[PDB]
Amino acid sequence: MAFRKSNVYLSLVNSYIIDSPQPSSINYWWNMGSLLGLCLVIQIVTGIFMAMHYSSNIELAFSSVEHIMRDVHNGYILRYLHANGASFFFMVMFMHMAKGLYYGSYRSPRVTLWNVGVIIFILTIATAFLGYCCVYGQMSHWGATVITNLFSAIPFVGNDIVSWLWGGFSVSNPTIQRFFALHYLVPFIIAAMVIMHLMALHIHGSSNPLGITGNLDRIPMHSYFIFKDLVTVFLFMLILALFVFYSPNTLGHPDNYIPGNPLVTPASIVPEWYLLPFYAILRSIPDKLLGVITMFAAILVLLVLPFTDRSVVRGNTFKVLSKFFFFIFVFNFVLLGQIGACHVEVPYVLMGQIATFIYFAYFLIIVPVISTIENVLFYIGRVNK
Amino acid sequence: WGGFSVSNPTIQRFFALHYLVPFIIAAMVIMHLMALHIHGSSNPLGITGNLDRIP
Amino acid sequence: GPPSGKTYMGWWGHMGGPKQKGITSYAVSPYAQKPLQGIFHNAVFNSFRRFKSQFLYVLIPAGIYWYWWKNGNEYNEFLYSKAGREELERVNV
Amino acid sequence: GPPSGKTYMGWWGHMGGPKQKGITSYAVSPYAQKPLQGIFHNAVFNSFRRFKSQFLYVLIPAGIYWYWWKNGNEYNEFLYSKAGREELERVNV
Amino acid sequence: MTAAEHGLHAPAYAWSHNGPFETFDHASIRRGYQVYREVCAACHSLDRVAWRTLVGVSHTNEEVRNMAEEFEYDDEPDEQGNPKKRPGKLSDYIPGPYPNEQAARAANQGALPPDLSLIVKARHGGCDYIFSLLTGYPDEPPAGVALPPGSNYNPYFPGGSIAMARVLFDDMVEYEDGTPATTSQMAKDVTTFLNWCAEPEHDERKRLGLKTVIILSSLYLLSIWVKKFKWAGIKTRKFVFNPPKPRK
Amino acid sequence: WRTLVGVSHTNEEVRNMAEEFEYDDEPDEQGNPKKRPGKLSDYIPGPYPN
Amino acid sequence: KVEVNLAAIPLGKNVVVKWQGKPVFIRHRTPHEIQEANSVDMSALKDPQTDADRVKDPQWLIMLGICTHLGCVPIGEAGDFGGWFCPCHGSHYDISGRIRKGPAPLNLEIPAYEFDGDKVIVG
Amino acid sequence: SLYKTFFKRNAVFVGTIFAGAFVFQTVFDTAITSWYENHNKGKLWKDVKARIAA
Amino acid sequence: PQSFTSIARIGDYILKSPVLSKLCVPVANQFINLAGYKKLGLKFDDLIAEENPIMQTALRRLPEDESYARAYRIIRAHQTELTHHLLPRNEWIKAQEDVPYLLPYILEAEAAAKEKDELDNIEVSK
Ligand SMILES: CCCCCCCCCCC(=O)OC[C@H](COP(=O)(O)OC[C@H](O)COP(=O)(O)OC[C@@H](COC(=O)CC)OC(=O)CCC)OC(=O)CCCCCCCC
Ligand SMILES: CCCCCCCCCCCCCCCCCC(=O)OC[C@H](COP(=O)(O)OCCN)OC(=O)CCCCCCCCCCCCC
Ligand code: HEM
Ligand code: HEM
Ligand code: HEM
Ligand code: HEM
Ligand SMILES: COc1c(O)c(C)c(C/C=C(\C)CC/C=C(\C)CC/C=C(\C)CC/C=C(\C)CC/C=C(\C)CCC=C(C)C)c(O)c1OC
Ligand SMILES: CCCCCCCCCCCCCCC(=O)OCCCOP(=O)(O)OC[C@@H](O)COP(=O)(O)OCCCOC(C)=O
Ligand SMILES: CCCCCCCCCCCCCCCCCC(=O)O[C@H](COC(=O)CCCCCC)COP(=O)(O)OCCN
Ligand SMILES: CO/C=C(/C(=O)OC)c1ccccc1Oc1cc(Oc2ccccc2C#N)ncn1
Repeated sequence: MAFRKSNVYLSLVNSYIIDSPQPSSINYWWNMGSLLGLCLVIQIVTGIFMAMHYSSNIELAFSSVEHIMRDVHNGYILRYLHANGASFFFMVMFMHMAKGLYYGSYRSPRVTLWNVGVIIFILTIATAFLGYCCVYGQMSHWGATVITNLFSAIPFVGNDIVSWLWGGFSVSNPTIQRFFALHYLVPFIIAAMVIMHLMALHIHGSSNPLGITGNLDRIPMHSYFIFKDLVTVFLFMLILALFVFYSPNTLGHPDNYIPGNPLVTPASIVPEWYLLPFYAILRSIPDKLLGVITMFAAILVLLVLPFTDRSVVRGNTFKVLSKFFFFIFVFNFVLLGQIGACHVEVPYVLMGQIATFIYFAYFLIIVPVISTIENVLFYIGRVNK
Repeated sequence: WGGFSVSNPTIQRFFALHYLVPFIIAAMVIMHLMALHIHGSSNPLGITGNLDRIP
Repeated sequence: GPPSGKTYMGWWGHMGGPKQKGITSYAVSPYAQKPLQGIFHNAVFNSFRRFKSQFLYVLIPAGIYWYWWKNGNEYNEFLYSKAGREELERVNV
Repeated sequence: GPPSGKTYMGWWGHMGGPKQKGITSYAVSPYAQKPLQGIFHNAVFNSFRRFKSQFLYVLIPAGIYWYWWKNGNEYNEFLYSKAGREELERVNV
Repeated sequence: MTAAEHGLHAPAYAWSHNGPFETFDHASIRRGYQVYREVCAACHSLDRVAWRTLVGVSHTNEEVRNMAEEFEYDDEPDEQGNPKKRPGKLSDYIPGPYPNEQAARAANQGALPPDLSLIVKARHGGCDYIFSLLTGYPDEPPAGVALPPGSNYNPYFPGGSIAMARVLFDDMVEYEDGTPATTSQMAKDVTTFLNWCAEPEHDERKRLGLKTVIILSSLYLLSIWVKKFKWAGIKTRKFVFNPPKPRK
Repeated sequence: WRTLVGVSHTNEEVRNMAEEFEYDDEPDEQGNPKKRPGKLSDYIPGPYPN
Repeated sequence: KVEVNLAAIPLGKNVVVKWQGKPVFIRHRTPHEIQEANSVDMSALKDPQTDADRVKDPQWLIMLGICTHLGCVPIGEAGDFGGWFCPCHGSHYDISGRIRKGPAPLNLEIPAYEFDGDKVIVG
Repeated sequence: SLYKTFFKRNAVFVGTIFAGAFVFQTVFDTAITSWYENHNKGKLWKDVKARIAA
Repeated sequence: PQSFTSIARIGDYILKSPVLSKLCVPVANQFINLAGYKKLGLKFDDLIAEENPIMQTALRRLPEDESYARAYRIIRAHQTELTHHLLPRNEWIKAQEDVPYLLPYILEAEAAAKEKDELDNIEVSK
């Protein structure tokens, strides 16, 4: 045989990106997974080169980042590609998960592939939280104060988890030094989960936008989907370059250019845009212990979808009622992000409580009821009785 | 050096490289165990082991 | 190594679908075809029906949520002005 | 997946050796044996011949290198004393 | 919140560095430094700017050497161990008017004037907010507003009560190139100088971005042609079904 | 100073030893520097300034 | 822990410390304002609190000051009747901090301050 | 024929895309810098120093 | 997930009711025409997900002349989808051709698996 199939290390390359059989009818939504692999390489490589110039002491952390912007050769390119690249990583990941909801990719036999992806999403959220602390701006200090104080409401162990997380009595110098060391490590755990994610995908292959079997017409990966992947790689890099060079502070907050002061509270404490819907869910529960449980339940409720979908058809292509309620769920997610950036005022308090209910009722009430009705309408529209 | 001698930019870049290379070592160990799974281990007599194996 | 478990996809030659009989296919080399014959007859009629047979599943949920956000933003603006001062003490109870 | 290349080891049932015929083996359960008949008849005679049929391949190279290091250490000690001062200018030329 | 607690919105002015192909106006940067030395520097520090960064941007090399030699800095102690002083050089940073924070609050009735090295990027509004604050002091507050003693009214400040007074008046600075020094001219020049202090890479970043966008646009348009060429055999494929004969 | 307690001296013996040296303090409301006697958090001082 | 002895504290000026990262707005009280806190009864506020549960000892007034929500700091001696005011929220503080002169009904905290004989230990 | 003199011999089809890219860097950087400075004439420091000579 | 025995039990109850078959049956005809699978040349039983043991049993027992015709309809629908077109209107599936050809094989395999499960977890009494 050829050397790409007989060698021990090249046969893994050949069976994944060269000779792997793809369904002939997948569209451009199936290109988001390879863009996420490019984003992870960009975040790791710009991370190492900035870490050669960074100091994690609380007296030196803010001035180290200003030293990178002013004194390091091409240092402003390294930071702006890193900060804007984190926002592009979350946008591609949101579209990748929404493709899986629409086409039914979570269903059997791909449940293990969907469960490993939910773990990856949790680790990415924790990574971006720890890197934002390392700036030690004014939004960095008070955002870490709000989130770490949530864990003291846990019964019997709460007041000792928080001081074990602080290394002291508040957010201080041991907190920033341990948060930078954890920030180095978790992207390497993410890279190992991506390898386990690709092993489960190799077993069954990909789905297709019609929802039915792809075993009857396959084309190989090399020179068809390699060149289709190049179209979205160059479009991604062009839009990212327009943000890095021409508008580099649009997706950030101007309060993060003030150094962290534990005696002055800002007028508004706002997270980054990709964490705003989970911030509005937390502020809609008045009790403090039930608010942090509901905040973590908003991620873990993705695991109930293989059991609450009752349809005998995979995907949303031929279902008009499931199409309508999918886009109700999408614009509800955008509204929750907008409520999370407002003040706690009338009428945004009641609007956030209704939108929180609609988020959880989609997974647990709407999907099993609508998919049961669509099973029966397909039957009685054909059977003569 | 990042400069004219061993100085402050040298120590800061040496600690960042020191964090990284043990993770490259861990990936080479996985490639080391894949090549071992193909042929198995040798034995102290130097001859074939295919006639008597234990799990 | 040991043999694996039972899956629903194979490889080239044993892919795992039903048996095929009676289907013929034809194709022409790309080197013998006309270069780039799409922007027209695809932006004429094809790239309008592909979304405007689908536009009503997107814009009815978009119009519901845009009407709800715009109505709540004008009510918050009224409550913190001079004319909406008396209603503001009533609804913060 | 694709089939692999040709190796020199298989798995249980198809390990890849020659065909066996005519060999019988016997074994007894460990629960029915004496506990720890080990330290005597093995420290008596067995753990002396296992290295003293091998000791001469180790101790002849060890005696060569220990004689060489000890001889050079005494010559360096002589050169930096009072009595070896005159030889020291001669050999540092 | 009310409109007074948020602050009045700052309008958009036609700054000559707005746009993807524009650089700073370097004559406006040079006049802006003169407004800093004669007005602002009595109470504000500029701690993140070194003297060497002004060479080739607003001043010549021997002009900056004479400017830094009018301040004295700490030196290494002598052979007995007593401290010394020395005049400044190009490696030094521009010094501030106060030794510590407690002396700064004691000279300004308890208020602390912030460092201005990053003030354009640290406020919502940017150059438009800094310009509207300086030229936006009314002669008296609106009817009903009672300011505490020691504060002043400015509608662009959130809350309306600011601890700094109006500092710019007509013809308080004599310019070198002969520009008339009105209130609107001096506020425009010092805002341009403060934007360079926050973004010194600005002229280089826009030149490097033009090369990157042109190269990445060409690679995007070429990949569409190459993908459509290599897919044309699959896209025009045709199928025909003839039902097989039974009994097999 | 705190490391000597329970090893070689009692707690009030070390408090009297550290109170015979003066350390730098935070400046006053005008910004002028001050001094203060030592405590158990301080380190043992040396005989030379540099 | 913080140990400051009794005679050094002034009455009209503030000895606010950032002890353990808490701003602690405290005072030497003297007697002239131990009856400036019973005049508003509990008929306006939700907590069963009175001055006997506020302070141990009417000579020395000490209470801790972050913010029932986030933590901003007030301006000194500019209040409605003998108190403080952060412009955070309308956060109007009286003597020893009883809000419900704005939105927040809960009052914050008393630090663990202890006498072992003319020696107060905040902690 | 101009396929076989430019893109057949793939000892230099890897080569010419590796050598045409070397001279491409200096011509491209000279053309953009000249356009960028002419669009912003009268605002650079070299246009300022030419009449702050006094 | 929902079995076809449960779908047929609900659906046959509606079709026998003279008042429920006047309300739901006009709504079901508009639902199928808006789905659009017939414009790609498919019947509904081509759309059923097959990666489960009940559906693999029913596909083995299908007669071979119907198995050849099912394979051609699936292949033709994949080629039409990648060109972003529809079939010509004279090649659409008509309503009198959209019959449940696979449904009796599915219901027979479901009843045999239910009887086996009841005999494997069973009680006795003297
Ligand atoms: C954020 C930074 C990441 C940047 C890269 C991410 C790209 C995300 C875009 C979303 C996506 O991936 O799905 C795209 C989908 C179209 O999928 P399709 O296969 O059915 O269309 C094949 C086409 O007919 C032939 O496309 P063809 O291959 O013939 O030509 C390529 C085309 C550009 O293609 C692309 O760039 C794909 C993104 O070139 C031209 O337009 C020629 C004129 C210059 O579009 C749709 O289904 C609906 C359209 C609107 C979607 C926007 C929603 C965004 C939230
Ligand atoms: C806990 C995490 C929760 C994650 C939730 C994620 C929410 C983030 C929002 C992501 C938006 C992604 C929506 C689209 C998802 C892709 C899947 C999809 O909807 O299919 C494409 C759809 C189908 O089109 P066809 O009918 O032609 O194809 C059928 C197959 N033969 O064709 C279409 O209709 C495409 C139309 C897309 C319009 C969507 C507008 C979204 C606006 C969001 C703006 C957000 C920033 C403000
Ligand atoms: C999945 C990978 C990563 C993500 C999502 C991520 C995210 C972030 C974010 C959001 C910030 C704050 C940026 C800002 O607003 O200024 C940040 C800062 C930082 N990160 Fe990362 N990061 C990743 C990987 C890494 C790695 C692997 C390293 C080091 C080896 C690293 C080093 C740094 C440093 C030094 C900073 C501070 C400098 C700065 O503010 O840009 N990052 N990171
Ligand atoms: C760093 C993060 C990730 C990487 C690198 C990655 C990579 C990939 C790739 C390359 C594919 C195959 C091509 C494709 O369908 O796009 C894929 C498929 C898939 N991924 Fe991810 N992924 C990531 C995160 C996630 C997340 C967060 C989820 C869900 C919560 C997820 C769920 C899935 C599913 C269900 C599929 C199968 C889609 C199908 O077959 O139709 N992945 N992934
Ligand atoms: C972190 C470093 C390493 C790890 C974890 C590792 C691990 C292992 C393990 C578990 C085995 C099988 C069991 C055994 O024979 O002991 C093995 C075999 C082997 N290793 Fe390593 N090894 C490492 C470094 C090295 C190095 C530095 C060399 C040589 C330069 C090497 C060469 C070999 C060879 C030749 C074998 C086969 C031995 C035989 O089959 O008789 N390894 N290794
Ligand atoms: C042209 C001269 C000056 C400029 C451009 C300038 C600029 C600024 C800016 C941008 C702020 C921040 C406003 C904000 O927080 O939004 C500020 C605050 C302040 N400045 Fe000025 N400054 C100048 C001169 C002065 C002078 C001469 C004094 C004192 C005699 C002064 C005292 C203060 C004080 C006390 C504050 C803090 C006010 C507060 O926080 O309420 N400044 N200045
Ligand atoms: C269904 O068919 C498919 C399919 O559709 C796709 C898209 C893929 C696509 C595959 C991918 C997208 C790969 C996934 C991406 C990763 C696993 C990236 C992992 C990240 C890393 C390995 C990061 C490592 C980075 C470094 C080591 C850089 C370190 C920096 C250094 C050394 C600085 C240099 C130091 C000095 C001193 C100069 C398939 O494999 C596949 O088959 C299953
Ligand atoms: C033509 C290309 C041009 C451009 C396009 C692409 C360019 C970029 C190249 C992409 C990089 C290569 C492709 C990705 C790849 O190979 O990784 C995914 C495959 C890894 O998964 P795996 O092979 O299943 O794991 C590996 C497994 O299959 C085998 O098991 P094993 O790992 O041996 O377990 C040993 C661990 C022991 O564990 C213990 C000891 O407990
Ligand atoms: C931790 C995740 C691990 C993921 C593993 C993914 C695989 C990554 C490999 C990427 C491609 C590497 C190309 C290898 C080149 C061909 C291998 C080879 O030359 O093997 C040998 C020569 O041996 C070597 O020198 C190994 C080189 C070390 C490579 C370390 C990077 C080729 O000779 P051989 O005939 O034995 O090949 C058949 C093997 N079955
Ligand atoms: C250090 O501050 C980090 C912030 C940030 O945005 O990081 C990227 C942040 C800033 C201000 C306010 C809050 C901030 O952090 C966060 C953190 C956060 O975390 C979760 C997200 C989803 C589910 C659970 C949690 C938690 N905890 N959800 C929302 N905001």
